[PDB]
Amino acid sequence: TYMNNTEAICDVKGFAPFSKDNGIRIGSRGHIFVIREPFVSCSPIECRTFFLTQGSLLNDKHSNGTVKDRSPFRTLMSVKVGQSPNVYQARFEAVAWSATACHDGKKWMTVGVTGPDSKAVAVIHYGGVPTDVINSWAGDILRTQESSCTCIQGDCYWVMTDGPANRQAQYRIYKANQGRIIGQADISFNGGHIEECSCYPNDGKVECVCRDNWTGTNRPVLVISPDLSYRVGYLCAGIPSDTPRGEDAQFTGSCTSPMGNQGYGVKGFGFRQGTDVWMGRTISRTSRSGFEILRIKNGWTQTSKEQVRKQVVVDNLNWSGYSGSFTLPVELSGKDCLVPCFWVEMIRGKPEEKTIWTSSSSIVMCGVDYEIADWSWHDGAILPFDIDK
Amino acid sequence: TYMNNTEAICDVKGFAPFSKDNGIRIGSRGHIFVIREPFVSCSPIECRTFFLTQGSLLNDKHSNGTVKDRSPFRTLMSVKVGQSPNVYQARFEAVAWSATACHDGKKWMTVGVTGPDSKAVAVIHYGGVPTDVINSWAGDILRTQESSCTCIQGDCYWVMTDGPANRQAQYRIYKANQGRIIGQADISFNGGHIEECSCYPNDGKVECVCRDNWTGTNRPVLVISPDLSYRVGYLCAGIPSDTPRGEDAQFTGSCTSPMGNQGYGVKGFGFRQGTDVWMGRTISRTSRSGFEILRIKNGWTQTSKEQVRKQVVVDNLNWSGYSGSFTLPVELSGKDCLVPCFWVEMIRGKPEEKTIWTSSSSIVMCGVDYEIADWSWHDGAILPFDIDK
Amino acid sequence: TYMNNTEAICDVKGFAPFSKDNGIRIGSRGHIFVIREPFVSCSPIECRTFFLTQGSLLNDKHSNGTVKDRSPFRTLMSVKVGQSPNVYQARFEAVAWSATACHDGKKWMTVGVTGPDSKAVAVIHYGGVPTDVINSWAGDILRTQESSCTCIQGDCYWVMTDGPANRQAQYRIYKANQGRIIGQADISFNGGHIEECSCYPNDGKVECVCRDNWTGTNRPVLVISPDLSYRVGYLCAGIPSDTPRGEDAQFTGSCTSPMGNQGYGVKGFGFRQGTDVWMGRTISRTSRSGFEILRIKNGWTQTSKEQVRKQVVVDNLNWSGYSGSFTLPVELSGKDCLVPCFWVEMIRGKPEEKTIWTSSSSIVMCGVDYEIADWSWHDGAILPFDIDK
Amino acid sequence: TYMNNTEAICDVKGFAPFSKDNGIRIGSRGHIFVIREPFVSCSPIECRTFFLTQGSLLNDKHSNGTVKDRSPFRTLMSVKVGQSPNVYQARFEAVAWSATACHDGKKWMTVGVTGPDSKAVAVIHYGGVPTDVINSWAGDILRTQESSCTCIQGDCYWVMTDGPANRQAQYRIYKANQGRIIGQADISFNGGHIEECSCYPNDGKVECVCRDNWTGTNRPVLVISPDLSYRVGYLCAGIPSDTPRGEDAQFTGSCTSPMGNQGYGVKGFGFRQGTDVWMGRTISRTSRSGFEILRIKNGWTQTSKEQVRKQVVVDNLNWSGYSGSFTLPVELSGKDCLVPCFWVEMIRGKPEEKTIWTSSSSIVMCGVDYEIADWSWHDGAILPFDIDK
Ligand SMILES: CCC(CC)O[C@@H]1CC(C(=O)O)=C[C@H](NC(=N)N)[C@H]1NC(C)=O
Ligand SMILES: CCC(CC)O[C@@H]1CC(C(=O)O)=C[C@H](NC(=N)N)[C@H]1NC(C)=O
Ligand SMILES: CCC(CC)O[C@@H]1CC(C(=O)O)=C[C@H](NC(=N)N)[C@H]1NC(C)=O
Ligand SMILES: CCC(CC)O[C@@H]1CC(C(=O)O)=C[C@H](NC(=N)N)[C@H]1NC(C)=O
Ligand SMILES: [Ca+2]
Ligand SMILES: [Ca+2]
Ligand SMILES: [Ca+2]
Ligand SMILES: [Ca+2]
Repeated sequence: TYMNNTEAICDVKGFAPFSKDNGIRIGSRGHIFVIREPFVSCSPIECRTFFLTQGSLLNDKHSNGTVKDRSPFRTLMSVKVGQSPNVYQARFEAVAWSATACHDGKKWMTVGVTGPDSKAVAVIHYGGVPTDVINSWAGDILRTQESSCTCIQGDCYWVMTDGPANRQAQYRIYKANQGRIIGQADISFNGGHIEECSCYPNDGKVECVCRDNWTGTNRPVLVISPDLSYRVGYLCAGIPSDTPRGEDAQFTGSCTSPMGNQGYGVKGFGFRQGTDVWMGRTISRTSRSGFEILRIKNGWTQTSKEQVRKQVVVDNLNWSGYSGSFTLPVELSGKDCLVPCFWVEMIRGKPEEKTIWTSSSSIVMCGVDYEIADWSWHDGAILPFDIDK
Repeated sequence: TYMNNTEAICDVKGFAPFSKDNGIRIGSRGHIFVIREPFVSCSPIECRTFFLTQGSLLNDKHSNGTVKDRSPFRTLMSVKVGQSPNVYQARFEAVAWSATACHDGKKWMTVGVTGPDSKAVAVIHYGGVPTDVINSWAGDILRTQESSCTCIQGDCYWVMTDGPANRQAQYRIYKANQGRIIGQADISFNGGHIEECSCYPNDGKVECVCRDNWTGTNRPVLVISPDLSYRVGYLCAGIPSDTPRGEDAQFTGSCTSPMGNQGYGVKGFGFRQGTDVWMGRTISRTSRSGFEILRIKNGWTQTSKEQVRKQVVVDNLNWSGYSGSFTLPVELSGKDCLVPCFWVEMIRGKPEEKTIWTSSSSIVMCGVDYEIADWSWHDGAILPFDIDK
Repeated sequence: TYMNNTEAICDVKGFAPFSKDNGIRIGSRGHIFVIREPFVSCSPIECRTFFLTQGSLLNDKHSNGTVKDRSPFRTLMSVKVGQSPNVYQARFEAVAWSATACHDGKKWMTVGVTGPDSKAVAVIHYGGVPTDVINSWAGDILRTQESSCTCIQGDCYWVMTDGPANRQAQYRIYKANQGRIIGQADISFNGGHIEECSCYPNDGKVECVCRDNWTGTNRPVLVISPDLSYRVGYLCAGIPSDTPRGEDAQFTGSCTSPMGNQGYGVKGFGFRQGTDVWMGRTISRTSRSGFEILRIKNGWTQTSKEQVRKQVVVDNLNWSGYSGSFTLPVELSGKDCLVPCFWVEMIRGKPEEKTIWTSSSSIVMCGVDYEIADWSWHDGAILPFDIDK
Repeated sequence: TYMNNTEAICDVKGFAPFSKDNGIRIGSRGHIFVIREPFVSCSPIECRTFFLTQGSLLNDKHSNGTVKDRSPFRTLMSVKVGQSPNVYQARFEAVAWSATACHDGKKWMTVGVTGPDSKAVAVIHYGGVPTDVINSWAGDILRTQESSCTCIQGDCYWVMTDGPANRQAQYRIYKANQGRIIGQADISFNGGHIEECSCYPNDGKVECVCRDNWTGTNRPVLVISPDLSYRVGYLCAGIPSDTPRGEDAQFTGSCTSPMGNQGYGVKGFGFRQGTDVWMGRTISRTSRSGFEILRIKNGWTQTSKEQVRKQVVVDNLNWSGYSGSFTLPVELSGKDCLVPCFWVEMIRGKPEEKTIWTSSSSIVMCGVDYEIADWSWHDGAILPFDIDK
């Protein structure tokens, strides 16, 4: 029996905290992995926290130069949601410096991309055993969501990318069944750019809000049917949710094209709620600091910038970073819909801080039927560490 | 099938030790969380120790200022009863600086109150996944039992509080089913004050002995039916079981009103045994040191101060603190009644001791059919630690 | 369905190693409990290593004075056989400075004796939840096997002791069912002395080889029927298996009375093999060093000193100490008999060595159908530790 | 129901990474065992990493002289594939300084050889409980595969060795059922030498590529039927896959006899793919550095040196060492054949490096239907450690 995941995304008014691991504060004395790009995904029985290790530990010399993105030592592991990425509760998942993982109702599927930049291999694991393989088709840093992939009625959908990080690249959709690749598709997006999508299920379709690392300060949107016909564009809303981005005033908005002129970016998410959208963004406009989520009326389909709800999760005095989407299985929450949840990565260390290392901890939040008071569930580590001294 | 928990509380003559974790002594070298407010609760298969972490570890710099009550880093976690609140056996439960948790026969329900003082949110988890939410109704430190909530025939009952910690506040009863809030009630207690109740089941009803942080050195009592009609008052017995409290002589006793004149307090418990009561208190009258339990004949219904049984668990040379109630499931003990058990928190560090940190360890005791010799299962940590030096 | 344990003890020719935990060597850097009196017991699914913690860890200051026998901090915990008594794989069992534990086919029963010397309480746990209680009947250090208790057809049999450690004391037999005490018996042994028995099943009866801490250098033997009628005596064999003991020549032997004249002792074991006996002893005659096991033809029923088999397990350059018996469930080994197994405790530290601490590690051995070459599976820790310096 | 393992070995074009534990890098701060000879084996539910501990930990003084091969403290333990050989996730397996382990569909069988050189005992464990025993038949370091043994239709086959490490020795085949030895055989190989075979299933037969520590730089091959009739020889291919070995040009090749003239060696593997062979070897010809795998057309049956595929896994600037074979159960991968997988041991420390210790980490790779880009999933530890200083 599969976890069908066919329902509609609930309409939520606000977000309550799910979890907070204190990974970095604990790692000051604890045996915690140095890691980046954590994310959450759930099965009918548990929600887990996936992460990319730097094959080393906080407060140790091997944490030096952990600002580096890709390395032979980086592995995908997992723990229970809320737990710290410690050694002693960690499940090995895949060798990976870019990843995605998700459950199909019967078993975990995980994809781990590793290898050399010009010829990376993506190892598909299902049930903790390699089953398939995707080679780099364009020869330039084959990568993936860095968040939950999406499983609907037994098939699992995710988005990859190959090509420049600064100009046109190439993006595809992959679909597997019990670890086996049964489908793929090229996305036609000229003038567009899609990195590190954050996807979820919604009316039996894969909705994804991605990252434009080329020119858009608006987020590319993508809605994938099971037959791998797609709808690609930008988040209509007249509010920019990438970082770096311009003010909210000097911004227009487009359903179709990238707007903004600044390049760069950060991974992020958004949930549709009919015509509206809960969109995620850092508080700072130019730095990875602070985190809030906004509800834009009609923002999914219009260039609207009408805010009816807003909630701060990390204050702008505290570092954040990545954020992504996932959903609670109907088998878990009991609802008749899919409870939208998100996580925020909270980067500490280099390049912003006084360390030889870079790492991050996380907070997870879940959609509820009420408005939630603003606050800051901040990281709370005191830098530098002993290793930095 | 639910864990019905409908029986009568056994009549016990004394208490034998269940467990002792040595959390602080182990934390001198081990990787143990800095924590406060631990408590125990059981399922048909295990008893667990819940606790509030300070998002950091003993002997580490992040343990500084751990005397603080509320923080963004405080989380509810759990281990097996008797185990130390270590990192490597810990289950993440909820983000919380005030909490309660209990099992319904099918799954753990946990409530974790966190957020800002003036608008705290209580996240209801059931089965390790947020399901409901209670916002602060009175805008002043929404809080809860800091001990086991109570489940009877599938519904789970607990008591919250919002308002001043020094004068009249507001208290409610909440009732949920599989994580969903299906009921609540306002408690009318003018001139009264209810903090951190310690509840248990007894003839299909929730019996609670609470804390008066306003003026009573006697403990408010509360007996909750499943329909959320209640009976609120004070522990009749002519003996005061709060701290600070006066002598046993210069005290009268009331079934109805607060007596004593000193304010302040500490969380504590009591079990009814017909008309009598096993009541819990620190040995010192003005400090959180020592621990004994007393059996007052007719003490539940009279202002009696007749002691038939007495048992010292912590001597008055050693620190203690909180104490609370729980019960063994009939599915566990095999009895035809509910075995009354309690735990004592043993606070070490600030404000009483020579540290930058505050933490605590625990001992658990269970009702048996015999008298048990007095002794001191004391904490045993040697302060200050390396971090303090 | 129960684990009937009704078979005969196999006849084995030699012993192969089961396990070795390296607990102390690992504890030089690892987070290992300071412990004493470890022992093994098995269920139809696993064999576990029980031990008494000193509520502290190796290489830590709280390990000071760990030579002390009884303390409020000493707890019974357990791990998998062969694992180290580490914090992070440990199951809490009971508060105990003297203990026994055993499985009935359905659940673990454990007994943990703690409290004050003159009024100790023994807390009976079954399935990790206190169920019964035995108070000190003679008021002088109520204690027990310090090794596996014995379960036959659902009932569990063990031996306790109360009274002097140097003269006549009092010893009883206890029998429980699912944690409940259903029987007990006084053992009439005037001029005799029984400490820390090492028992096993054999033709549906409990065979025990104990310790005489009064005057015998021979080991008291005891064979318990399920109705609690017993046969008490001494190990007939003309060879002394206690420490301190005299030479093998200047010794006679008795089936009935204590021989030897030296007092003191150490816990030890023996298996019957028809009329013969595998008997366990240290190599040294006056110190707790070295370990070998001997097969005495007709030694169970005669004062024989005829050795047909012999096997050294610890050489006399290396420390040992306690040793005890247990059996593999027929459900585990597959045999049509009960495979005799033993463990040796290897004490390190005080009083023999240059430390502030005392601890021990273990080796487990199991009866096989062949002779096994002599060797020394010694402890291997390098003393003193960092803490000692 | 058994795991029949009767299928054919898949024909694979290349190898994708399964796992990488970073055991040594983590052990710079983590609590990781000092170990050697790790290997992988799988059940219908998980793949585990077996290893031989040195009964001590990295960065600790007890890691001194860990270059030693055999010791009383060396034990076989296991973790999940990809996990680090840490203390806190380790399963005790057997006391062993030479080992093999494998699953029969119902339970793990493990063999652990320990004891004195001249009379070693091999303890057979099945289901984590000793069941059988093999004594040294030739009196000179009884040893075994140091990799997965092989189970076909409920019976488990493996190869042992007794005798000189430099000249003729003696080798046997053992076959067991649920831990019980039901068969054995002498291998007639005069002028030959077989150490540390690496075996796998293939058409219901045990195929093994071994190590010649006498004179061959080619690897002895062995194909074992269930009736214990065998076919013994050398890997036909005209390419030498041992280390030390000569150039590929000044080498001939033999299906039958040892070629090469240099002695010494290292454990290694090979898979048949019809008439071809995937053969494993270090990159260096004289040192244990680098690792690649080659596909020789017709290499299994001819003295061919025709390479159609090649893949570098460890570069020749980085240390490697042992490598061995295993297979994914059909119950795991879903294929209609047995997916060939291998692991490479990556030795660090003595004799090559600036330490008092020797240890190693690992990488696991699995056969896929495509060519995989060359790279170096190297160890990555920075030597010397703190302990070395
Ligand atoms: C534009 C996003 C991708 C494209 C190469 O780069 C990721 C950017 C990034 C960041 O902090 O902004 C972190 C990621 N690092 C890892 N996944 N290890 C970058 N991704 C990769 C694959 O290098
Ligand atoms: C009067 C009891 C409550 C009311 C605010 O305060 C708790 C007092 C307390 C103590 O040691 O006395 C500890 C609690 N700390 C935490 N739960 N973190 C106080 N409770 C809160 C919610 O701050
Ligand atoms: C004569 C055996 C008993 C009788 C009091 O003493 C035990 C002796 C002992 C030893 O090393 O010889 C260790 C035990 N320590 C603990 N069990 N903690 C002694 N037993 C007790 C209960 O103190
Ligand atoms: C020739 C292979 C065997 C024969 C005695 O020796 C093993 C060589 C070896 C190495 O690094 O080359 C390591 C092994 N060590 C352990 N298994 N502990 C050697 N094997 C034994 C049993 O000593
Ligand atoms: Ca951008
Ligand atoms: Ca008060
Ligand atoms: Ca004696
Ligand atoms: Ca060779």
